[PDB]
Amino acid sequence: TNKPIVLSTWNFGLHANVEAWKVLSKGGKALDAVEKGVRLVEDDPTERSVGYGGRPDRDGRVTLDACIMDENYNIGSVACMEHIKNPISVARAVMEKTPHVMLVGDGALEFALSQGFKKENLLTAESEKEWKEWLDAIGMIALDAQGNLSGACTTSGMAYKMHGRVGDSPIIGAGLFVDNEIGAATATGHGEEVIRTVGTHLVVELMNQGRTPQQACKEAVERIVKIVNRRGKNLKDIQVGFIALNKKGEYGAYCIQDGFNFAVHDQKGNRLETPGFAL
Repeated sequence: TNKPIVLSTWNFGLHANVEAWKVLSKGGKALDAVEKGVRLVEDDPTERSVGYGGRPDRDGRVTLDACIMDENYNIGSVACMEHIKNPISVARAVMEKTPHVMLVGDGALEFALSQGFKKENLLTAESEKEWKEWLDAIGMIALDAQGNLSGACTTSGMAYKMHGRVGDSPIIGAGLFVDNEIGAATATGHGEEVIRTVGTHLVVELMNQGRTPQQACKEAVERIVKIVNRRGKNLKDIQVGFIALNKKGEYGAYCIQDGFNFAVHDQKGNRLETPGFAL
Protein backbone atom coordinates (compact mmCIF):
# COMPACT_ATOMS: atom_id res chain seq x y z
CA THR A 1 0.00 0.00 0.00
CA ASN A 2 1.17 3.49 -0.92
CA LYS A 3 -0.14 5.51 2.05
CA PRO A 4 -0.67 8.21 3.06
CA ILE A 5 -1.69 9.81 -0.24
CA VAL A 6 -4.07 12.77 -1.06
CA LEU A 7 -5.39 13.70 -4.50
CA SER A 8 -7.40 16.80 -5.30
CA THR A 9 -8.89 18.45 -8.43
CA TRP A 10 -7.25 21.21 -10.52
CA ASN A 11 -4.17 23.42 -9.93
CA PHE A 12 -5.33 24.80 -6.69
CA GLY A 13 -5.22 21.20 -5.52
CA LEU A 14 -1.40 21.42 -5.06
CA HIS A 15 -1.77 24.02 -2.34
CA ALA A 16 -4.80 22.32 -0.85
CA ASN A 17 -2.68 19.16 -0.76
CA VAL A 18 0.14 20.87 1.27
CA GLU A 19 -2.46 21.62 4.03
CA ALA A 20 -3.84 18.04 3.92
CA TRP A 21 -0.28 16.59 4.07
CA LYS A 22 0.28 18.51 7.33
CA VAL A 23 -2.31 16.19 8.90
CA LEU A 24 -1.55 13.05 6.99
CA SER A 25 2.27 13.22 7.35
CA LYS A 26 1.75 13.15 11.15
CA GLY A 27 -0.52 10.04 10.97
CA GLY A 28 -3.68 12.18 11.30
CA LYS A 29 -7.13 10.99 10.09
CA ALA A 30 -8.07 11.26 6.46
CA LEU A 31 -11.29 13.04 7.56
CA ASP A 32 -9.42 15.90 9.17
CA ALA A 33 -6.90 16.16 6.32
CA VAL A 34 -9.52 16.50 3.54
CA GLU A 35 -11.57 19.07 5.55
CA LYS A 36 -8.44 21.08 6.32
CA GLY A 37 -7.30 20.92 2.67
CA VAL A 38 -10.47 22.09 0.93
CA ARG A 39 -11.01 24.71 3.59
CA LEU A 40 -7.84 26.47 2.33
CA VAL A 41 -9.56 27.07 -1.00
CA GLU A 42 -12.92 28.04 0.69
CA ASP A 43 -11.03 30.77 2.63
CA ASP A 44 -9.33 32.10 -0.48
CA PRO A 45 -11.22 34.98 -2.20
CA THR A 46 -9.11 34.75 -5.31
CA GLU A 47 -10.43 31.18 -5.45
CA ARG A 48 -13.61 32.19 -7.25
CA SER A 49 -15.24 28.81 -7.54
CA VAL A 50 -15.15 27.59 -3.98
CA GLY A 51 -16.56 29.45 -0.91
CA TYR A 52 -15.39 33.01 -0.29
CA GLY A 53 -14.45 34.47 -3.73
CA GLY A 54 -17.38 32.50 -5.33
CA ARG A 55 -19.32 33.88 -8.28
CA PRO A 56 -22.97 34.39 -7.22
CA ASP A 57 -26.09 33.01 -8.90
CA ARG A 58 -27.99 35.24 -11.34
CA ASP A 59 -29.76 37.00 -8.48
CA GLY A 60 -26.44 38.09 -7.06
CA ARG A 61 -26.41 35.50 -4.22
CA VAL A 62 -23.35 33.39 -3.35
CA THR A 63 -24.80 30.05 -2.32
CA LEU A 64 -22.46 27.19 -1.51
CA ASP A 65 -22.69 23.42 -1.76
CA ALA A 66 -20.54 20.76 -0.06
CA CYS A 67 -20.42 17.24 1.24
CA ILE A 68 -18.03 15.02 3.14
CA MET A 69 -17.80 11.27 3.79
CA ASP A 70 -15.52 9.43 6.18
CA GLU A 71 -14.20 5.83 6.38
CA ASN A 72 -17.30 4.33 8.11
CA TYR A 73 -20.19 5.38 5.85
CA ASN A 74 -20.93 8.62 7.74
CA ILE A 75 -21.81 11.48 5.41
CA GLY A 76 -22.85 15.07 5.70
CA SER A 77 -24.08 17.55 3.16
CA VAL A 78 -25.19 21.11 2.72
CA ALA A 79 -26.52 22.78 -0.47
CA CYS A 80 -27.47 26.32 -1.49
CA MET A 81 -26.35 27.66 1.83
CA GLU A 82 -25.59 31.36 2.19
CA HIS A 83 -23.30 33.55 4.28
CA ILE A 84 -21.10 30.68 5.72
CA LYS A 85 -17.55 30.64 4.19
CA ASN A 86 -16.74 27.02 5.12
CA PRO A 87 -19.64 24.73 3.92
CA ILE A 88 -17.40 21.61 4.29
CA SER A 89 -17.31 22.09 8.11
CA VAL A 90 -21.10 22.73 8.26
CA ALA A 91 -21.52 19.53 6.22
CA ARG A 92 -19.21 17.71 8.73
CA ALA A 93 -21.44 19.07 11.51
CA VAL A 94 -24.61 17.78 9.74
CA MET A 95 -22.87 14.39 9.77
CA GLU A 96 -21.67 14.37 13.36
CA LYS A 97 -24.40 16.34 15.09
CA THR A 98 -27.78 15.56 13.45
CA PRO A 99 -29.60 12.28 12.59
CA HIS A 100 -29.88 13.79 9.07
CA VAL A 101 -27.46 13.64 6.19
CA MET A 102 -28.42 16.76 4.02
CA LEU A 103 -29.70 20.20 4.86
CA VAL A 104 -30.47 22.87 2.20
CA GLY A 105 -31.17 26.63 2.00
CA ASP A 106 -32.21 28.60 5.12
CA GLY A 107 -32.44 25.45 7.28
CA ALA A 108 -28.71 24.75 6.58
CA LEU A 109 -27.73 28.33 7.51
CA GLU A 110 -29.95 28.17 10.70
CA PHE A 111 -28.17 24.94 11.67
CA ALA A 112 -24.77 26.50 10.95
CA LEU A 113 -25.47 29.52 13.18
CA SER A 114 -26.67 27.07 15.88
CA GLN A 115 -23.30 25.40 15.66
CA GLY A 116 -21.32 28.60 16.02
CA PHE A 117 -20.47 29.39 12.43
CA LYS A 118 -20.32 33.10 11.83
CA LYS A 119 -22.31 34.81 9.20
CA GLU A 120 -20.01 36.51 6.64
CA ASN A 121 -20.61 38.42 3.36
CA LEU A 122 -19.12 36.13 0.76
CA LEU A 123 -19.81 38.45 -2.20
CA THR A 124 -16.48 40.19 -2.94
CA ALA A 125 -16.44 43.53 -4.72
CA GLU A 126 -14.76 41.74 -7.60
CA SER A 127 -17.54 39.13 -7.87
CA GLU A 128 -20.28 41.77 -7.40
CA LYS A 129 -18.67 43.89 -10.14
CA GLU A 130 -18.47 40.92 -12.57
CA TRP A 131 -22.08 39.97 -11.66
CA LYS A 132 -23.54 43.35 -12.41
CA GLU A 133 -21.31 43.44 -15.51
CA TRP A 134 -22.82 40.03 -16.61
CA LEU A 135 -26.41 41.28 -16.03
CA ASP A 136 -15.55 24.37 -10.81
CA ALA A 137 -15.50 22.39 -7.56
CA ILE A 138 -12.55 21.21 -5.57
CA GLY A 139 -12.85 17.52 -4.81
CA MET A 140 -10.19 15.83 -2.57
CA ILE A 141 -9.85 12.24 -1.54
CA ALA A 142 -7.22 10.82 0.80
CA LEU A 143 -5.87 7.57 2.32
CA ASP A 144 -4.25 8.20 5.72
CA ALA A 145 -1.60 6.08 7.60
CA GLN A 146 -4.26 3.74 9.11
CA GLY A 147 -5.29 2.81 5.63
CA ASN A 148 -8.66 4.67 5.91
CA LEU A 149 -10.20 6.77 3.17
CA SER A 150 -12.19 10.06 3.27
CA GLY A 151 -13.25 12.77 0.81
CA ALA A 152 -14.63 16.28 0.63
CA CYS A 153 -16.14 18.22 -2.29
CA THR A 154 -16.96 21.96 -2.22
CA THR A 155 -18.03 24.61 -4.80
CA SER A 156 -19.94 27.85 -5.50
CA GLY A 157 -21.50 26.07 -8.43
CA MET A 158 -22.08 27.48 -11.86
CA ALA A 159 -21.58 31.27 -12.03
CA TYR A 160 -24.95 32.88 -12.67
CA LYS A 161 -26.89 29.64 -12.14
CA MET A 162 -30.66 30.14 -11.32
CA HIS A 163 -31.26 30.90 -7.68
CA GLY A 164 -31.71 27.51 -5.94
CA ARG A 165 -29.61 25.49 -8.40
CA VAL A 166 -27.80 22.48 -6.96
CA GLY A 167 -25.03 20.62 -8.69
CA ASP A 168 -23.16 17.36 -8.06
CA SER A 169 -20.76 18.51 -5.25
CA PRO A 170 -23.19 18.01 -2.26
CA ILE A 171 -24.54 14.79 -3.70
CA ILE A 172 -23.11 11.41 -2.50
CA GLY A 173 -22.45 9.19 -5.44
CA ALA A 174 -22.42 12.20 -7.84
CA GLY A 175 -19.64 14.59 -6.83
CA LEU A 176 -18.10 12.18 -4.18
CA PHE A 177 -18.32 8.60 -3.01
CA VAL A 178 -16.04 6.78 -0.52
CA ASP A 179 -16.27 3.11 0.53
CA ASN A 180 -13.44 2.12 2.85
CA GLU A 181 -13.38 -1.49 1.70
CA ILE A 182 -12.93 -0.34 -1.94
CA GLY A 183 -11.82 3.12 -2.73
CA ALA A 184 -12.89 6.72 -3.15
CA ALA A 185 -13.61 8.96 -6.15
CA THR A 186 -14.48 12.68 -6.72
CA ALA A 187 -15.75 14.29 -9.92
CA THR A 188 -14.92 17.39 -11.94
CA GLY A 189 -17.08 18.91 -14.69
CA HIS A 190 -20.66 19.79 -15.51
CA GLY A 191 -22.79 19.12 -12.40
CA GLU A 192 -25.88 18.01 -14.32
CA GLU A 193 -23.97 15.31 -16.16
CA VAL A 194 -22.27 13.90 -13.11
CA ILE A 195 -25.75 13.67 -11.43
CA ARG A 196 -27.31 12.07 -14.46
CA THR A 197 -24.76 9.29 -14.46
CA VAL A 198 -24.20 9.13 -10.68
CA GLY A 199 -20.60 9.07 -11.74
CA THR A 200 -18.47 8.54 -8.65
CA HIS A 201 -20.69 5.77 -7.23
CA LEU A 202 -20.14 4.12 -10.63
CA VAL A 203 -16.34 4.63 -10.44
CA VAL A 204 -16.13 2.96 -7.02
CA GLU A 205 -18.51 0.07 -7.97
CA LEU A 206 -16.20 -0.61 -10.98
CA MET A 207 -13.24 -0.63 -8.53
CA ASN A 208 -15.38 -3.09 -6.44
CA GLN A 209 -15.99 -5.20 -9.51
CA GLY A 210 -12.21 -5.59 -9.83
CA ARG A 211 -11.07 -2.55 -11.82
CA THR A 212 -7.92 -0.49 -11.30
CA PRO A 213 -8.65 3.31 -10.23
CA GLN A 214 -7.53 4.40 -13.67
CA GLN A 215 -9.53 1.70 -15.54
CA ALA A 216 -12.61 2.51 -13.39
CA CYS A 217 -12.38 6.25 -14.17
CA LYS A 218 -11.92 5.53 -17.91
CA GLU A 219 -14.85 3.04 -18.17
CA ALA A 220 -17.07 5.45 -16.22
CA VAL A 221 -16.23 8.33 -18.59
CA GLU A 222 -16.77 6.03 -21.59
CA ARG A 223 -20.23 5.15 -20.24
CA ILE A 224 -20.90 8.83 -19.99
CA VAL A 225 -19.64 9.40 -23.62
CA LYS A 226 -22.19 6.80 -24.80
CA ILE A 227 -25.04 8.47 -22.90
CA VAL A 228 -24.35 12.03 -24.26
CA ASN A 229 -24.35 10.51 -27.76
CA ARG A 230 -27.67 8.70 -27.02
CA ARG A 231 -28.96 12.02 -25.73
CA GLY A 232 -27.85 13.48 -29.09
CA LYS A 233 -25.43 15.86 -27.43
CA ASN A 234 -22.11 17.12 -28.75
CA LEU A 235 -19.24 15.82 -26.61
CA LYS A 236 -17.37 19.12 -26.98
CA ASP A 237 -20.04 20.78 -24.86
CA ILE A 238 -19.81 18.50 -21.89
CA GLN A 239 -16.99 17.76 -19.50
CA VAL A 240 -16.71 15.25 -16.75
CA GLY A 241 -13.56 13.83 -15.14
CA PHE A 242 -12.90 11.73 -12.06
CA ILE A 243 -9.93 11.11 -9.83
CA ALA A 244 -9.97 7.83 -7.89
CA LEU A 245 -8.08 6.12 -5.11
CA ASN A 246 -8.31 2.54 -3.90
CA LYS A 247 -7.35 0.81 -0.67
CA LYS A 248 -3.79 0.06 -1.73
CA GLY A 249 -3.09 3.79 -2.57
CA GLU A 250 -3.18 3.39 -6.32
CA TYR A 251 -4.87 6.30 -7.96
CA GLY A 252 -6.12 7.17 -11.45
CA ALA A 253 -8.05 9.81 -13.37
CA TYR A 254 -9.70 10.27 -16.78
CA CYS A 255 -11.95 12.83 -18.42
CA ILE A 256 -14.02 13.36 -21.59
CA GLN A 257 -11.83 16.26 -22.67
CA ASP A 258 -8.29 17.38 -22.38
CA GLY A 259 -7.10 20.21 -20.21
CA PHE A 260 -7.98 19.24 -16.66
CA ASN A 261 -5.17 18.59 -14.14
CA PHE A 262 -5.10 17.08 -10.65
CA ALA A 263 -2.63 17.14 -7.72
CA VAL A 264 -1.19 13.95 -6.10
CA HIS A 265 0.76 14.17 -2.84
CA ASP A 266 2.30 11.05 -1.45
CA GLN A 267 5.76 10.34 0.05
CA LYS A 268 7.31 11.18 -3.47
CA GLY A 269 6.07 14.70 -2.98
CA ASN A 270 3.30 16.78 -4.47
CA ARG A 271 2.81 17.05 -8.24
CA LEU A 272 0.37 17.99 -10.94
CA GLU A 273 -0.51 15.14 -13.27
CA THR A 274 -2.62 15.03 -16.45
CA PRO A 275 -5.28 12.36 -16.99
CA GLY A 276 -6.21 10.26 -19.96
CA PHE A 277 -9.13 11.47 -22.06
CA ALA A 278 -11.65 10.36 -24.62
CA LEU A 279 -12.17 13.17 -27.17
